[PDB]
Amino acid sequence: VYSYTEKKRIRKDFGKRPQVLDVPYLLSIQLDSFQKFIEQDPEGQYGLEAAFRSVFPIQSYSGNSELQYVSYRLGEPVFDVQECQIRGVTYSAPLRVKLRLVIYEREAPEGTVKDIKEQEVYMGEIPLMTDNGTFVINGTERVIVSQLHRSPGVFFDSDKGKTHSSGKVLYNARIIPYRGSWLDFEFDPKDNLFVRIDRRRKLPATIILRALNYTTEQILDLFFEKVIFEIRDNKLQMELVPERLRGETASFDIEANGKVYVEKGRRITARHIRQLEKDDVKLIEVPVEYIAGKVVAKDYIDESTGELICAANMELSLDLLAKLSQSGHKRIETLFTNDLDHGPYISETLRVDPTNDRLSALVEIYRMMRPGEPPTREAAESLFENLFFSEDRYDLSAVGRMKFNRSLLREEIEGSGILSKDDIIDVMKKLIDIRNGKGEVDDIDHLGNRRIRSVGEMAENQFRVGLVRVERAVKERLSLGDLDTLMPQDMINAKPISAAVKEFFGSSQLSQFMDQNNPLSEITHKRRISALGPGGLTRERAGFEVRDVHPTHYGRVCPIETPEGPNIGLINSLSVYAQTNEYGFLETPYRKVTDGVVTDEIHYLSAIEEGNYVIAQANSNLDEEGHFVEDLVTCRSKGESSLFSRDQVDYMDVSTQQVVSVGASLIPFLEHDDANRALMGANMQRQAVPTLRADKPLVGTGMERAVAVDSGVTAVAKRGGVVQYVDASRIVIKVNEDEMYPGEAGIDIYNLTKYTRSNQNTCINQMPCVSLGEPVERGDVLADGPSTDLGELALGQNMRVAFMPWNGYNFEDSILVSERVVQEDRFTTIHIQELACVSRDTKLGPEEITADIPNVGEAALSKLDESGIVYIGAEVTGGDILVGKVTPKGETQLTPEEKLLRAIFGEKASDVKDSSLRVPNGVSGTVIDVQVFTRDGVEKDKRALEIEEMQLKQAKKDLSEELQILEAGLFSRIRAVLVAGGVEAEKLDKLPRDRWLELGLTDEEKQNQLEQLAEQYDELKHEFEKKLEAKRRKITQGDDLAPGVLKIVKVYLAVKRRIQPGDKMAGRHGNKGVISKINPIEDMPYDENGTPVDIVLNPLGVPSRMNIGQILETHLGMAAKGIGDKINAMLKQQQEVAKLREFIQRAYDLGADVRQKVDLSTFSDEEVMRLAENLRKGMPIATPVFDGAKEAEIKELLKLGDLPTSGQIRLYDGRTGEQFERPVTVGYMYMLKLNHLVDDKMHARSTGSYSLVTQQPLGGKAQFGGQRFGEMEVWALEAYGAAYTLQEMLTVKSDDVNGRTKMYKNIVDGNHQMEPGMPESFNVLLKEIRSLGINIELEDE
Amino acid sequence: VPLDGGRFATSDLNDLYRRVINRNNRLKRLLDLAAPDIIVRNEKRMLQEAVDALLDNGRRGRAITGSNKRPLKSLADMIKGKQGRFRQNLLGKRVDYSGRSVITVGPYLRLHQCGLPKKMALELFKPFIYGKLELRGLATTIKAAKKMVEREEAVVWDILDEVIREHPVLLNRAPTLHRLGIQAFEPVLIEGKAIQLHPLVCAAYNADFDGDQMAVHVPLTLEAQLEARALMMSTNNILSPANGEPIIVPSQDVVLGLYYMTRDCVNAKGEGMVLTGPKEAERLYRSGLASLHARVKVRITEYEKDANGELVAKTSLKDTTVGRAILWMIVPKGLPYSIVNQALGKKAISKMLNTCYRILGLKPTVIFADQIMYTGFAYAARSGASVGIDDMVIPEKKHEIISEAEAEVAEIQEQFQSGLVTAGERYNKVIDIWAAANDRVSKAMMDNLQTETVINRDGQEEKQVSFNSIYMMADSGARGSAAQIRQLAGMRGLMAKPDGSIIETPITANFREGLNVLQYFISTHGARKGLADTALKTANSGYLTRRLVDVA
RNA sequence: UGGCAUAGUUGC
DNA sequence: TCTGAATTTACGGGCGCAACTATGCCGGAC
DNA sequence: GTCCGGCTTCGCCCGTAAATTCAGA
Ligand SMILES: [Mg+2]
Repeated sequence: VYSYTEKKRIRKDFGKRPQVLDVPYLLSIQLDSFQKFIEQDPEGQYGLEAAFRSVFPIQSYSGNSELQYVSYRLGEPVFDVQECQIRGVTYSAPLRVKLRLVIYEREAPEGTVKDIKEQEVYMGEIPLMTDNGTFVINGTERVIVSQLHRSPGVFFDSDKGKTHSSGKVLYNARIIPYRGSWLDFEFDPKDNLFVRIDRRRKLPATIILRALNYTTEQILDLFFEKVIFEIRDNKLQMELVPERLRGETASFDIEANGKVYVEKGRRITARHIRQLEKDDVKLIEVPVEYIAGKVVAKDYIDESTGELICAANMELSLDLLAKLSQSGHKRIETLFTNDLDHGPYISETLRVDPTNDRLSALVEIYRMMRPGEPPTREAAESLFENLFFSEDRYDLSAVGRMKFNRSLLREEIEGSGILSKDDIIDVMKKLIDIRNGKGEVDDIDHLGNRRIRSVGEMAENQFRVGLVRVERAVKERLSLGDLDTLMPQDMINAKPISAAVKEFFGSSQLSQFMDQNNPLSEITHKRRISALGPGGLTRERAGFEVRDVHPTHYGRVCPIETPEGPNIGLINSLSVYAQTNEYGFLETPYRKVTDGVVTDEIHYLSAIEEGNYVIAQANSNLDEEGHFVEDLVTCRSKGESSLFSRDQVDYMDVSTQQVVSVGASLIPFLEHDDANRALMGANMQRQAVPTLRADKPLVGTGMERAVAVDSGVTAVAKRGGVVQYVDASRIVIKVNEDEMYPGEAGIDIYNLTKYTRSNQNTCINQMPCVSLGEPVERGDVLADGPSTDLGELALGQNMRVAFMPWNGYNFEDSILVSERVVQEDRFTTIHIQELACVSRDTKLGPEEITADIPNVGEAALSKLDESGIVYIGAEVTGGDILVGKVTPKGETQLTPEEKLLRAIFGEKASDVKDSSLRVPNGVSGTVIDVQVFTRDGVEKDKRALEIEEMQLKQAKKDLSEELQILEAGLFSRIRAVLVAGGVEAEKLDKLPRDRWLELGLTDEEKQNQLEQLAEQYDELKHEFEKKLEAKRRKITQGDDLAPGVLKIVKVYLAVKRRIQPGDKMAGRHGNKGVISKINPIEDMPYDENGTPVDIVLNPLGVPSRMNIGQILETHLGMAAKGIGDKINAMLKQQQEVAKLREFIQRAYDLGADVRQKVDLSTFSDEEVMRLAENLRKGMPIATPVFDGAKEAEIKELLKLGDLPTSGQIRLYDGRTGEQFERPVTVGYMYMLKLNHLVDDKMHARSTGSYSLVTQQPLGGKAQFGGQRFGEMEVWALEAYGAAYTLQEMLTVKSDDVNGRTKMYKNIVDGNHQMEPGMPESFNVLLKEIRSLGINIELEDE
Repeated sequence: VPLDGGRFATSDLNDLYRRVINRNNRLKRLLDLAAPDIIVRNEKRMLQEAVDALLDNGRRGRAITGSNKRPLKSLADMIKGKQGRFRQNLLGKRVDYSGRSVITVGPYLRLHQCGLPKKMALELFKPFIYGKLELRGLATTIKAAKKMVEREEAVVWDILDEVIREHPVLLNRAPTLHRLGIQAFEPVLIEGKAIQLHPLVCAAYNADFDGDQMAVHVPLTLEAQLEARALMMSTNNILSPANGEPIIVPSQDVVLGLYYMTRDCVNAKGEGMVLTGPKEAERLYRSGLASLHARVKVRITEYEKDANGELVAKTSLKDTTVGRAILWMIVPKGLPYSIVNQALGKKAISKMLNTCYRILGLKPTVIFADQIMYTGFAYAARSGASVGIDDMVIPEKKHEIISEAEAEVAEIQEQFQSGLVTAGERYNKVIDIWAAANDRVSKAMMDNLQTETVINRDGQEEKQVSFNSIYMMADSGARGSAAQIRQLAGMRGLMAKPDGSIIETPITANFREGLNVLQYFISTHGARKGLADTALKTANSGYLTRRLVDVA
C-alpha cells in the first residue's frame, strides 16, 4: 500500500534484504538531549532541576539563614524564531525560579521560622532549540556539535617502552572525574609506585596512603600476603602454602615426612606442586640463609627495653633475627615477595619516601600543590580533604561511578560521587596486578570508554558553572543582610547565569555557525561528533590513535564520512541507526537470535556489551521462517571477523546501512568506490548548492526521502486531511474527522518560507507540491524546501554524460558542458546577499541617510527614493548606491586665509563626506528586501515609516486571513453538525452566519458541542485582538541596537549565478572538475538519434581514482532514462492505460529477489496516469548503499529498454560529423554544483590599503588585499636568476613606502624603473629587537 | 586601532607595557615613603615578573593571560616563531599587482602563453593603463584616467590589449615545492573569470583542474620583465632542475592519443597497401579508406645530421602503420624514424622529447611539444576511447589462487596453534603468502587482459595486444599503474593502518565486485592512513625541505 | 578602517 | 671518603604552503 | 549607561645541560 504521496512516484528498489527497523529520526540526538534539559523532571536527575537541587538549598557559613528551592519555569519567548532571526536577538526563554528564603532565629533548628518569603525571581535567559535542532543566538542559526570525550572512571595505560630508552613498559592508572582533580599512579624503571595529582609533580604513592591515615604495618598487611616463621625448637619452622612455591628455584632442600620432594638446587616443577598440594604439608624446616633476604611485615618491640628492635618494611638479617629471638617473638611475619608474580613495589615505595606520619604526608602534599607558601596543619588537612572527598569540589558522575565500578570488577553500579579509601586502594591494587602480569591495560580509542556529550549536558554544565558563582554571591550576601527587609530578588543576581550561558552558546568551540546550504548539510552537521572542544583533545596534540578507525566504530560511527585536513578522525559523524545510551555511550541496534531463528526484536548494544557476543553479518541469507541457510555464516566475535556455525549466532545486524552515516548512505554503488572517494563524495554532497529546480536523483539509495523529511526544510503535514487551499506562500489543510480533536476546529495552516537568506548566502524557498482537493496522509510532505523534489533529497541535477577525451577540454579533471545545460538554466542558482549600512553617532556629529549625496550626479541617485534608500525590485549592479549615507563627520574647518583661498578656487565642498554603501564590484542582482532598524527616539525617516506601515498592514492581513480561515472551518463543522437532529437548510441562509446562538436544538451532547465551538470562537476573537495589539506594539517600538549606532539599513540582493568556466562541479563518488568550456550545442557528441550529450567527462579519471561507482551509476542511469523514454513514447502519443500499466509493472518487477513488490492492480487507472507523468523523465531507481543492484540486474534493465546491454552506444562527432570508433559509455549521471563559484574566487589588486604595523598589502579578498609571496616562492625565485624580480617583489611591491610610491609615479610616467630602498618591516624588526636589551644597528659603509 | 564601536583593539604589547608601568610606579611610590621591607620586596618581585613577561612571556612560567585567557604576545613572541617578523613579513611578504583565480585547461594555448581573464588583466595593469591613457591624451588628469578605467569604456580595452602584448606574468601555484611552481607566461586576454593554463606545464605545477587556484603576479620594471622572459618562461623550463628528464612531457590525454595513433592490429581497413608518404596516410585516414592503426608500407624521408651540422636526407620504404606515418609529419627533421615506430607510451614520448632537445635544440623542442599536444588531443578525441563496466574483466584464476592462499593461511594457523611458530613470525608468513597470492592474481589478470583480443577475418587466429580501454590506458602510462588496475579487476590485497601497520586480513574482492560491509571496513583503515599522511605527515617533508634550504 | 581568537571549508 | 665517565633525567625547541567564509572581541564601581 | 583595572593537566622527537650511578683509588 502507498499513502497517495510516494504513490506519485514509486522509486524502483533493488534492495534484496528486507528492511526490519525504520530509519530513526535523524535529528533525535539534539532534540532529545535538549528536551531532557528543560523538561521538568520530578526525579531531579536531568537538566535545570538537577542543577538547582545540586546547588540549592544554600545556607550562610553558619546556621543563620537558608535559601531553598521550590520549582522553575520557562517563560514564553519574547519574539518568534523568525522575528529573532530578522532582528538579530537570541531566541531564548526567560528562566523564572520560585525561591523561598527562611530565617532561623536563636535556637530554632527545626522549630517554626520567623518568616518565609517566596518570590519568582528571574535568573537570566536560556536559549531555546527550534524544532529543527538549531539555536538562534544573534540572528544566526547555530548548531552545538556533540562531544566525544574520555568517559569518567579509571583507565590503565602503558606508555609502551617509549620512555627510559630500554623498552620497559611502564604502567599508569588515571582516575578521571567528571568534575574534579586528576589522580595518576605511575611506575618508574625501578618499579616504584609514585602518584601525582593534576600532573603537577611525581611523589611516592604511599604518601597518599598515609594521608588516608594508614600505618606502615597496615599498608603492608593490606598490599601483601604474609609468610609465617615459627621458632618451635630451632631452624624456624616456616608455615608454607604450596601454591606459593611455583615460579622460583628451591634455594634449599625441601623435605617433609621423610620425603625430599625437590632436591637441592633443582627448580620446582608442576608435579612437585601437585604432590605437595595432595600431601597436606603445612609447616617445613628452613635454613638460615632463606630468611636473610625477607622483609619483616610489621614492627616488633623488645620486652626488656620496651622499645623498637625492627620496624615494618625492614630487610631481615641475622642480626635482627638474633635480636628478636630472645625478646620472646616466636611467630615472625614477612612479606611473600615473589620475583615475577608479587613484586615488592609497595615495599620499595615505602622505603624510598621520606614520609612516615600522616601530618608529614599532608604537608608534603600541600607543598606540592602550593609550592613555597608556609604550610599549616589545618591548611594541609583541609586541602587534602577538599581534593578528592568534598562533595562540592569532586564528583565522579553516575556514569563515572559506573565505569569506576566496572573497571574494578565490582558488583554495584551506584555509589558516591567522591572517592574513598577503598576506591583508591582498589585502583592501586588493580594497577599492581596489571604490572605483575595478570590483567590488561585499557584502550582509550574503544567506544565503550568514550562518552557522547550533547547540547543538553553541556548546557547543564555551564548553567551549573553560573549557579555555583551565584551560590557564592548569595552566601556572601546572607551574612551582611537585614533578613526582614528584602525579598529574594536583590539576593539573586542573574548576571553570572546569563553571562555563562550566552558565552557558551555564542563563543564556544562546539557551538558552531551552522553549515546551511543543503538539507543534507544541516542534517549531517547536527549529527556530528567532535573529539575537540573543552574537555577534549586538540588537533595539534592527538596523533594517529584517535584518528584511526577502531573495530568498535562498526554501527556507531561512520568510518568514511570524516573531514580531510588538520582534524581527520576527530570530527566523526554518527551512524544512521546509532543511538546514545542512558549513560552517553553509543549503541547500535541488533536483531536478537534466540534459537536458530532470527527473531524480529531489536536490542541496542554498546561497545562493551557487543564485545562478548557473536553478531551475524547483515548480508546473511534467510528464508521465510528465518534461518541462516548457509551452514557457516560470517560473524564477528571480539572485533575479529571470522566464520561461525549456524547456532552460536547471538545477534544479527538489523540493516546493511547501519555501518555508515546519512552522508555516505546517499551514494549509490558505494561498495564499488574507494573509501577515500566515498569520503570525498560525502564531503562534496555537503557542499552542493540548491539549483533553481530539483531533479529527483534517478539512481538513489532510498535514504533521500528520509533525509529530506527528517531535516526541517519541508512542510510535513502534521495531520492528514484534504488540501483546502494552496498558493505560492501558504497551504491550508482541512483535517479529517478521524484525526480531529474535540472542540477546536481545527484546520492546519502551513506558512511556507519564501526566498530568504541562508547561512551560506544560498536561497531557502519552499514550493507547494500538492493541489486543491488532493488528499494528504499524516507525515506526507506538502511543500518541499531547497534541494528537494516531491520530498526526495535532490542536491543536484541528473543529465546525459559521456566518458571520452574531447580535444583536451577535459584534460585532467575538467568538465565540458554543452550550451544546452546553461540554456535550460538547470544549474542556475539563486544567492541572496545581505548588505548592512550602519549610521552611527560618531564624533563631529552623527551620520545621515539623506539622498543629497555630494560628488555624484542625479543619474546615480535615480534608483533611490526621497529618503536615500534603494527601491525594492531595482536591478542594481556593481558600484550602484544602495543606501546612500553621508555624515556631518566630514573634514576639518578652514582658517580665514585657508577658507578664502579655497573659495577663490571656486569650490563648495562642505563638511559632509560620502560613505554610501554600494554594491560590491562585480556583483549584480535585484533588491528583494530592505529592512530599517531604528534606535529608540531617533525620528525614523519616511522610508522607515513606509516600511513600518506596510509591515503593519501585512501583519493585520495575515492575522485576519488566519482567523477567517479557521472560522470558515469552524462554521463548516457547525453546519455539518446541524445536519442531524433538527436540521435547518431552507431558512439557514436567511439569517446571517453570525446569529447562530439562538437556534433551536434538542437536548443532547450536540448542543454542548455547539456551545464548545461558540466558546472557541469567542476565545479565538479575544486572542486575535490581543495578538494584533502585540504585533502592533512590537512593530512600532524601537530596536535594541548596538551601543552608539543610530540606525541600520539591511538590503537583500538576489544574484542569479547561472554557470561559467571555473565553477566546480562533482558527482556523488568523489569526482571533481571545473568547467573548461560551455560548448555549443552543435559541437557536442550525438548518438544515432541525434540527441547530444550534456557533459563529456574524461575516462582516465576512473582507473586512477578508483571510483568505479560512477560508471555503474552511469549505466544504471542510462537504463533508468531508457525506461522513462519508453513511457514517454507511450505517453506523448496517447495510449491505453492497460499497455502503460503493463509496461510499468514489467519495469517494477525486474530484479533478482527484490523485496519491493509493487502491484499496479490497485491504482484505479487514474493514479497510474500520474505515476506515468512522473516517470516520463526516467524511472527513479533505489540502490541501497551495500545492498545495491548487481551488474546482471543493470544489464536486464538496459535490455528491457531498447538500449545496448554493454551500456556503451555509438557517438558521432558534432564538429566533423565522423563516427567515434570504440563505442563510448553514455548514460545519465548526477552532477552537483558545489559552492565554489569562480566569481567568488577571482581576485586582483594593483594598489590598495596597506597594513599598519608593517606597511604591507592587506590579506584576503573581503579586504582588497594582495597575494602572499611566500617563503617557498622566494626560494623558487632564488633558484632562477630572478634577482630584480624578487627585489621588486619584496621591496617596491610590498613594503617600501617611498619605493612603491615612486614606482607607481614612474609607471604612470611611462618609465619602468625602481629605486630599491629598504623595507619598512625590516625597520619594524630593528625596533622590536631594540625594545629588548639588544642594540642592533646598520653600521656605516 | 578602533574596533566596531567605541572600544579599541585589545592590543598585547600595550597591556604588557601598561602593567610594567603600573608596578614601576607602585614601587617608586613605596620607596618614596620608605615602605616596610617585605612589601617593597614583593613589589620588586612583581616588577621583575612583569618585565620578564613583557620581554618573553611564558619563558619563566605562568604565562600571564589577558581577557579570553590567551597568553599575550611579547616582543620575543613577535620576532620569533612562524608568525614572527622573520618568517611572516621579511622572508615572505604580501605583494601588490597580484591576483588569484581558479585555473582551466585552454588546450589551444601555446607553451609560452596563458589565458588571463579580462577583469584581472584590467585590475592588475591599472597604472600601465593610466600611463597609456596619459600618453595618448585621452585623460589629462589621473582622476579622469581612473574614472575611464572604472567605467570599463570601449577604449581602455584597446589600451589593455596594447599594453599586454609583451608583458609576461608570473603564474604560481600554492605549494611551490620546486622552482617550476612559478613560471612566466605571455597573457592572452580571456572572456571569463578563470585562468587558462597550458596542459603541458600542469605536470610541473602538479596542477589538476579539479578546483585548483593559481596566483598571477606582474613584473613591473624592465629588469623584472626581462628576467621573466629570459629565465622563467615556460618555454625555457623544458628540463626539470632536479634531473635531466623533461618536465613538459604530455601527461594523460596526449599520451593516450599518441598510443592509440601509433599502434597496429593484424587486420584493419587498408592493410598491406603501399603509401607514397605521410601525407597520403593522413589523406587515407581522413577519407575513411584506412584505419588509423593498420600495417602498411610508407615512403619515409628522414634527415640524419651525422655530418658537420648538415641535415642529410634518406628516403626508404618503412613497414609502419597509418597512424605512425601521420604522426611522423609532426616530428622535426633531424630525428630518426624509429623514434615513432613503436607504441609511444608515456616514457617513449618523454624520451622522444629529450632526444629532440639534445639533438636539435630548444625552439624545435617547444614546437614539437606543442604539436604533440595538439595531435594527441585531436586523435584521442577521434579514438572515442571510453571506459565501461565490461572492460574490467575478472580473471578465471582468481578464485583458485584465493583458495590456495586461504589453505596456506589455514595450515600456518594450525602450525601456530601447535606452538611451532610464534605470533610475530606467523603474522609475517601470513603477510608474505597473501602478498604472493595478490601478485599472482595481478599477473593472471594482466595476462588475461593484454592478450584478451584475438581477431581474424583472413585466416587463422592471431593473438594481439588488446584494445581494452583499461589496458590501453594502463599500458600507455596515461593514468594509473599495475596497482590501481589490479584493485579494479584483481583482488586488492592487504591494507596498512595509519601507523604503518599492515592488517593481516586481506580484501578478497575487487571493485567491480561488491566489497561487502566487512571488506569495506578494513579498507577504511587504509583510506584513513592515506588521508592522515596527506594532512599530518606533510609537516615532516616541509620541515626537512626548509632545513635543507636554510643550510644550503 | 587594516588586528587577534575560534569554527568550518578548498587545493596540494 | 673523593673523582672522572658514562648513563639517566629534566627541559627547551621543532612540528609545510597558499587560499576562502562566518562570529566574537573585558568585567566591575559611580 | 560612563569610568577603571591586573584555574588546567592529557603529543612525538631530539639536542643539550644537570644530576646520578657506577667504578674505582
Ligand atoms: Mg587539484
